[PDB]
Amino acid sequence: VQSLTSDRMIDFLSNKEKYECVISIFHAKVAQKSYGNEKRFFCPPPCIYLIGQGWKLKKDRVAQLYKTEQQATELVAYIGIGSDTSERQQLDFPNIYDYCAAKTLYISDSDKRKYFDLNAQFFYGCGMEIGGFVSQRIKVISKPSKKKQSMKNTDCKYLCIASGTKVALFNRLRSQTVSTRYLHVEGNAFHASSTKWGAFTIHLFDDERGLQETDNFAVRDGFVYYGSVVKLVDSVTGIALPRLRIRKVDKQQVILDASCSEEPVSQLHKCAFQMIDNELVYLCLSHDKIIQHQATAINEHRHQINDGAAWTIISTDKAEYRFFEAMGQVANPISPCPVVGSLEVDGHGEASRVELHGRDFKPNLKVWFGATPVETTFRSEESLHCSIPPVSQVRNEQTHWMFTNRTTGDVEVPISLVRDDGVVYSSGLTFSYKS
DNA sequence: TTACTGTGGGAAAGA
DNA sequence: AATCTTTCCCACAGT
Repeated sequence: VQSLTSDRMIDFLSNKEKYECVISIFHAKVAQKSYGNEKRFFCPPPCIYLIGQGWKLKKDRVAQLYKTEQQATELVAYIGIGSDTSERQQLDFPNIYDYCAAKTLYISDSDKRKYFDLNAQFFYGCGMEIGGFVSQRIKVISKPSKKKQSMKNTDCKYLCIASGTKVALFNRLRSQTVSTRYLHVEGNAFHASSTKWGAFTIHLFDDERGLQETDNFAVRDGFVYYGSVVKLVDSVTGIALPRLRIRKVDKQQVILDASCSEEPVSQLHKCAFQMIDNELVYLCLSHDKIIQHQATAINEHRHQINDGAAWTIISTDKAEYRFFEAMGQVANPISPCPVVGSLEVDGHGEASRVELHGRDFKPNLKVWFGATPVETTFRSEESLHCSIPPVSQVRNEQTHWMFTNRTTGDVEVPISLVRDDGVVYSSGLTFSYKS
């Protein structure tokens, strides 16, 4: 009972946007630890967006299967470090069905944890439990690195900033928490919110040397160094900033020392963004308004910038989970959402198989090819394998359209993992029969 | 006004 | 050694 039905799968694939429940968590890849009683909060604040109409259908299927205090069809969310429930802080609250940010999380030196992740649990007012979802991995740091050179081993994965990764940028007035503001596009224009922040892909531009100049030979490691032309695009909506140059700051002074360029930018470093031309102007903040700014020289290797033009930069990550209760509205939470990493196809002939590598797989999942459910063998929460269904049976007239590449004319079916009580999880992957 | 509190900078210690 | 990380200490400007 409740096992997903081919027709019901088709209703869903053809209405993915409308039906699909999407939950996304954003946070920084690193977090400074708190010593003693102090509390050094995670900035930007981890937040969650419940995207898609799918959530409203769910609200109803709730409100109605409810009337069987008043309005207990509301969301109650909780977030915490790892699995412990001591510091389970309660979460506040276009096609954004709901949002929320944890603004006062912190991690104590008493926690021997060296890496960690955040766990957000959701429920309806009536106490109905939707599920728990984890953030991506977070490394703990003692303080922003004062490295002046670049190291080899140092897991740059967490301390350096790679050329196409995303970052948050925030301003803060004279060490005052309630003054923090995060760069954020609102109304296709840049601003500085106090509760929201955007992730910006940071594009690195190689240096136009060449020719006559034959001094160095390279520095091309992909990372972002000081004195670098960088373009910041808002990962959410194409909007971008004028290819600015990143300079390291130190107490209202933008150091230009002819050596700074050997220093890779790092997690939580303070910095400023000067114009390519007028290397005397900097991206500045003013009453939650992004304006350019004039800076006095105060030296040839220095500058005098106001607090409004100094930003703390930090690398950012995202975790997305997608689900749909295709058949009824299950009694169990969705909680362990399987995540598919890659789909491997080994062994050919008639015994051709597909290996699915991911996380949180469970024995109650069958892999589907479009609307064709195959035989699924569970290896481990990180491994599943099945057989490819015969092209011929992977689609009919009712579905010819959707599973055929209008161009190449080939069969391409979306891969989903369906849980025995009818919950569908888009893999995000596509199996083309080109085989 | 007094008590308490994130934050950024510095000292001292550890590596 | 010389430099960076970790831990402590603390004053600034705010609730």
